[PDB]
Amino acid sequence: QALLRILKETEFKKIKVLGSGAFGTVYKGLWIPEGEKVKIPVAIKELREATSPKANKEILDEAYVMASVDNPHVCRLLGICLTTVQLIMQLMPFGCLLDYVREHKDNIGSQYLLNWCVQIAKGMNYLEDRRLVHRDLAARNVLVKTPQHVKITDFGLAKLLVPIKWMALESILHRIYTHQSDVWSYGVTVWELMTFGSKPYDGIPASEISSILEKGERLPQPPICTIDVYMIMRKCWMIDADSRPKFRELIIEFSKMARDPQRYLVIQGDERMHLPSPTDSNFYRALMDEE
Amino acid sequence: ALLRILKETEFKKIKVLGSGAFGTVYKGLWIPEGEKVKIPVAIKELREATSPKANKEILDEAYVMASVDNPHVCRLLGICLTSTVQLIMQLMPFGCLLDYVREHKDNIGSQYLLNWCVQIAKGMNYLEDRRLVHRDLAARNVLVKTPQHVKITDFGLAKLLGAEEKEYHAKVPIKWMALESILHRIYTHQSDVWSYGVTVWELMTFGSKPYDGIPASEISSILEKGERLPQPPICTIDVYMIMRKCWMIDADSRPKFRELIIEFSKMARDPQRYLVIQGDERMHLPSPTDSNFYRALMDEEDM
Ligand SMILES: CSc1nc(-c2ccnc(NC(C)=O)c2)c(-c2cccc(NC(=O)c3cccc4c3NC(=O)c3ccccc3N4)c2)[nH]1
Repeated sequence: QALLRILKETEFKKIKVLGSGAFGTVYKGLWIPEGEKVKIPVAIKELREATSPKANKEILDEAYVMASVDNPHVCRLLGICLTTVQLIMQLMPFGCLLDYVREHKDNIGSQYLLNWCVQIAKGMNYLEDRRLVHRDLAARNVLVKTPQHVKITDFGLAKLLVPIKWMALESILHRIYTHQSDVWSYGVTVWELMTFGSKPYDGIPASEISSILEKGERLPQPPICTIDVYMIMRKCWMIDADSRPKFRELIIEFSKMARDPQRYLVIQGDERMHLPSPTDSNFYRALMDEE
Repeated sequence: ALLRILKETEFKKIKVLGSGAFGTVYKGLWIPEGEKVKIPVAIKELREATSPKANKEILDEAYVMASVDNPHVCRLLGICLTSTVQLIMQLMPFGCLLDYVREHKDNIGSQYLLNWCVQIAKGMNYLEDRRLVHRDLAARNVLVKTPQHVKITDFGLAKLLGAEEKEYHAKVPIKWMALESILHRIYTHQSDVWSYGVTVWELMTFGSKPYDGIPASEISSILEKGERLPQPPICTIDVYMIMRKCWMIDADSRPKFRELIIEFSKMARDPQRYLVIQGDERMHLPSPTDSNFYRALMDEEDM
């Protein structure tokens, strides 16, 4: 309850737009704490359709759970303004991972890609441990805090609100959403990362996707992926939800691959491709990522 | 690895924030190599050094400034050794504590004031434990990360830059320095406790100027004659007594920072018994909701 700060329209303002969607619009904004002469940058999501006070009470009820996620790889809702639903969180200068890997296409070392896989599996394992089903995991829903530090956002938004190309078969046919359907989605998100942001099933129309999944077609092996990595993606997309890896197992498998990334990803340029470096990491961290 | 050497090409000064005797502070933007993002930072471009020092001696002293690891001391993050010496640190949008107590004059609750004394003493007690001496502690060299959280800054810069001889009579923080330091240029952890006493007096007077109307060149003499700063109106004698012990001529009789931490922590637990402030019961103490929001937004540091 003290993890979510209820804001009033007069103590913050939107300053510039960053991104949009069906959900709502994303703004860089400024928080002006009462009685102070400072303007603190925030990110703000304004939802598309406002609604009644009864719907606001439902949103606030869910916002109290979102405010309670404490994990380095999941975004925490910080504040809310009920006008008309504005969600406030920490501003990330880097935007979303999908855009990041498109902008940096073919310029990303194997070390980063697998660390992002690890971190996203950690974030999803956390949600599962908290009994939260995301229902829309995708590269567009992972935000970049620093190139070394990514965070899942917008878990539960699909519920309070249709990405068919990311959904488990059982979720298309029967609107069944579990943590194991989130594992199917995780697999599509790793595919996104490994193709530097390609659209999944980019020909196929969404209404025909369930058809080809039953025929046993799956997204193809991305050029840079060794068979080891494509094996893991293919398990994420088995028909029997319970045959799919657990998020805890994905952390372990991807963590082992990230101790030797050039073995599992074959990337032209990789040896001299930028990695972390303790000096830069301390720097990013001290400047803007002390968590 | 604790200190990033920067090239001039990867940052830019954007707006000046304020000027001191040691240099001017700018808000600037870092641009990491290979990225299209601008990361806000603070840049202090240093004034000319009197002691004329080699680029390497600087580096050896910047590495020590980069090693301070404490919630209540600012760490040097990076350095540019070009035509000037430019220090890069994390941007503190609130500015310094001196400006802040001036701006919120008579609008600050005793719980805040005493908590700031705790945190500053915790900051100095860490530097003592590392066997480091600040030399220029003052309200102007305490930064506000959040109203709940202050940090000592500019550590090391007094050693770094030195001072011409004429500056010792008119820079040299004469009115904050122990008598030994003014006379013999001794600097110890106990002369730091003198500056801390003055710093505390700055806070309790909401930023008044110490010994206002006395020329700095005569501070020497009045201290020997036994004049000290007067009791600020909001201080009970408990608080004033501690400040007076900090200014004893005998450096060994002044309190230790570790003792100051306990004493002020105790006063912090019953703050209306030790500071008398009109309307203190209507002063904002920060609710857990508010503190959590500051911390998650701007202050994710350890404690
Ligand atoms: C995908 S695009 C994007 N980018 C950003 C962003 C953020 C920071 N910096 C940047 N920087 C740059 C340069 O772009 C961008 C944001 C954003 C901005 C503000 C807030 C939020 N999220 C939340 O509040 C939130 C947090 C947790 C879970 C959910 C959340 N939301 C919901 O609606 C929701 C509603 C009901 C039930 C569940 C929900 N789920 C997301 N969105």
